[PDB]
Amino acid sequence: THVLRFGGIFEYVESGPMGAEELAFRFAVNTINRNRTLLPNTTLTYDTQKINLYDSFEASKKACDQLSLGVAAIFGPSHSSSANAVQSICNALGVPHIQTRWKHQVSDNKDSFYVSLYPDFSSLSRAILDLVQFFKWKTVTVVYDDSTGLIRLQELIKAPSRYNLRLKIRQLPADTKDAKPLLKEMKRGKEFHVIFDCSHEMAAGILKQALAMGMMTEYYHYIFTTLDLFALDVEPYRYSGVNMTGFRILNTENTQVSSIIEKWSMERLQAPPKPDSGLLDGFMTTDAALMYDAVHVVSVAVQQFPQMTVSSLQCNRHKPWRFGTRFMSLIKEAHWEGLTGRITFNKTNGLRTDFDLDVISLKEEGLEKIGT
Amino acid sequence: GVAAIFGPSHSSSANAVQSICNALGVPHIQTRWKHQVSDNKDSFYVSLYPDFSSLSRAILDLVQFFKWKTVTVVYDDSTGLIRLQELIKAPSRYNLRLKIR
Amino acid sequence: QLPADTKDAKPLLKEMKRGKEFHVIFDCSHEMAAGILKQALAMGMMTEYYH
Ligand SMILES: *[C@@H]1O[C@H](CO)[C@@H](O[C@@H]2O[C@H](CO)[C@@H](O[C@@H]3O[C@H](CO[C@H]4O[C@H](CO)[C@@H](O)[C@H](O)[C@@H]4O)[C@@H](O)[C@H](O[C@H]4O[C@H](CO)[C@@H](O)[C@H](O)[C@@H]4O)[C@@H]3O)[C@H](O)[C@H]2NC(C)=O)[C@H](O)[C@H]1NC(C)=O
Ligand SMILES: *[C@@H]1O[C@H](CO)[C@@H](O[C@@H]2O[C@H](CO)[C@@H](O)[C@H](O)[C@H]2NC(C)=O)[C@H](O)[C@H]1NC(C)=O
Ligand SMILES: *[C@@H]1O[C@H](CO)[C@@H](O[C@@H]2O[C@H](CO)[C@@H](O)[C@H](O)[C@H]2NC(C)=O)[C@H](O)[C@H]1NC(C)=O
Ligand SMILES: *[C@@H]1O[C@H](CO)[C@@H](O)[C@H](O)[C@H]1NC(C)=O
Repeated sequence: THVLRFGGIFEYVESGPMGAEELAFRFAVNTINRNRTLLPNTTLTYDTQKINLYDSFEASKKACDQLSLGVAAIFGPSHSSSANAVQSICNALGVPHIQTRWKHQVSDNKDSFYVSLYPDFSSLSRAILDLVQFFKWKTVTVVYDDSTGLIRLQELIKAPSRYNLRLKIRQLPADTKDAKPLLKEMKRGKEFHVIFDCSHEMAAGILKQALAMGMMTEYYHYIFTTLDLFALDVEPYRYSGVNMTGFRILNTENTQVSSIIEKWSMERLQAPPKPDSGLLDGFMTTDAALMYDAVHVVSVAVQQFPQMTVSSLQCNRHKPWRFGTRFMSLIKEAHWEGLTGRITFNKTNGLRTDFDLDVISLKEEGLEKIGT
Repeated sequence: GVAAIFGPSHSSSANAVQSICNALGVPHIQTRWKHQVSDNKDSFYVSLYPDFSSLSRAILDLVQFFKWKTVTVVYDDSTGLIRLQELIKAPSRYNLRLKIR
Repeated sequence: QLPADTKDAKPLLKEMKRGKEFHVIFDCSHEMAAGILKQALAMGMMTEYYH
C-alpha cells in the first residue's frame, strides 16, 4: 500500500555506535521519505541487522531472518567473505542483492541477481594504465597490501607484454604500520614512480612514513588507487614539491550534490575523529557515497513499478520471489546522476563499467582537478 | 552428524564451508589450494595441498640453477598470479626480467 | 636575514630551495632554530642533499 522494506547488513561496532556505512543507508531512506516529490506514494522502512564481517554463517542467519521478516532487497554485507554467501542466498530466493563494494567475482559464478555500484577494477586498471602513459613512464613499482589487490590490478600487471613498462611488484607488511623497511629499499633502489594500492586509512600512514624517510622531494611521483585521495590531510605535503596523483569519483563540483555533503556533516557533528591521524574531518568517504546512491537507484526502480507486494519468504522451503525478474531487470536498466556521477550498469554481468572519473593532483594551492 | 568435512575443493565454496565449520567446531580438511584472505580469523582447517608460498621459491631456485636472466610467466586464470607471488617479486632482488602474459 | 616579526620563514626558504643553496650556516637561538627546522621539513628541504 504505502510501505516497502529494504534489508541491510552492517558491521557490529562496539566502541562508538552506528558506523560509517550504516549512516549512509539511514540518511538515504530518511531523505527520500522527507522530500516527498520523489516517489510520492509509499514510505521506505528498513531492517538493518549487524554481524561480524568475517563470518559467512552469521551473515546467512541474518539474511534468512530478513527474508522471513520480508524485504524487497538486501544492501550488501560489504566484504568478500560474506558477500558471496548472501549473494547466493538472494539468487535462490529471487530477491535482489545490491552490493556496494568490490569483491572477487569468480569467473564461473552463475548468479544474476546482483549489482555492484563500486566501479569495476577492469576499468580503473585501464584508467591507471592510461595515466602512466600521459606521464610517459618506463619504470613503475606497484605496491599493494593484501593479496586480493593483485586481482584488482590485472591490467597493470599484464601491461609490459604490450607496452614499454618494467613492473616491479612489492608488498607492504601485513601486520604493522611500519613500512620503513620497505621504503629504505625503494629510496636506495632508485624507484621514483609508485602506484600504491591501499585504502585511504593506510595511504595516510605510508605518506607520513615517506616524509620521515625524506622520500618526498620533487623527484618522486605517487599514483594512488583508492577513490578517497580527496580526504587526505595533504597540508603538510603541499609545499614540498611531490606530485601525488589520484582518481576521484565523488562529484564535489555540483552545487546540488555538495549541498548533501554539507547536510551530511551536521549528523557527523558528533565526531572528534582523532586529528593526529592524517584525515580531514567532515568529509564523506566514497564507500558511504555509494550506499547513498544505491538506495536512490532502487528507488528509481520502485517508482517505475508500483505493483510490489513485499512477501515473506522461507529459506527451508525453496520458493523464489514472485516479483523477482520483473523488479531485477528494472534495476539493471536505470540512470541516476546522484553523488558519484552517472550510475548505469552493464547488461551482461551486472557490474559498473561506465563511469566518469576526475583526475586529481597535488599543487601548492591544495588538491586540484586536472582532467576527466 | 559427522566428525569432519573433506572439502568442497573450490575457492568459491571452500570459503563458505570453512566458515560453517569454524562456528560449528567441526574440522574442515581441505584438499586443494585456495586464496587464503590475509585477515581470515578461522582456525579449524588444514590444507594438504602444498602452499604456493613454498612452491614459488622452489621454482625461483630452479630458475637460478639453470642460470636464467629472462623468463616469461604465462598463467591462465587471474588467481594464479597470487599463486606466483615470489616469482613476480623476484626482479627486485635478483637479475631476472619478468614478462607476464 | 630571517624576517624579524614572524616565525614564518617560508618566503625565505622558497627562494633558497629554488636558488640551489644546499649549505647553510644558520645563526639563531635554539628556540628559533627549532622553528626553522620544522619549516624546512614542510618545504621538503630536508633531503640527503642539504647540510
Ligand atoms: C560490460 O563489461 C565488459 C567486460 O566484460 C566490457 O567489455 C570490455 O570493454 C572494454 C572497452 O574499453 C574493452 O577494452 C578494450 O580492450 C583493449 C585491450 O587491448 C587488447 O586488444 C589490443 C588490440 O586488439 C591488443 O593490442 C592488446 O594486446 C589486447 O589484446 C584496450 O586497449 C581498450 O580499452 C582501453 O584502451 C585504452 C587503454 O590504453 C584507453 O583508450 C581506454 O582506457 C580504453 O578503455 C579497448 O577498449 C575490453 O576488452 C572488454 N572486455 C573485457 C574487459 O573482458 C563491456 O564493454 C561492458 N559493456 C558496456 C560498457 O556496455
Ligand atoms: C527534492 O526533490 C525535488 C525534485 O527533484 C528537487 O528539485 C529539483 O531536483 C533535481 C534533481 O532531483 C535538480 O536537478 C533540480 O535542480 C531541483 N530543482 C531546484 C533546486 O529548483 C529538490 O531540489 C529536492 N530537495 C532538495 C532539498 O534538494
Ligand atoms: C610536478 O611538480 C610540480 C609541483 O607541484 C607541479 O606543479 C607545478 O609547479 C611549478 C613550480 O615550479 C609551477 O611553476 C607550475 O605552474 C605547476 N604546474 C601547474 C600546471 O600549475 C608540476 O605540474 C609537476 N610537473 C611535472 C613535470 O610532472
Ligand atoms: C500516486 O502518486 C501520484 C502522483 O502523481 C498520484 O497522482 C496518484 O493518485 C497516487 N496514487 C494513489 C494515491 O493511489
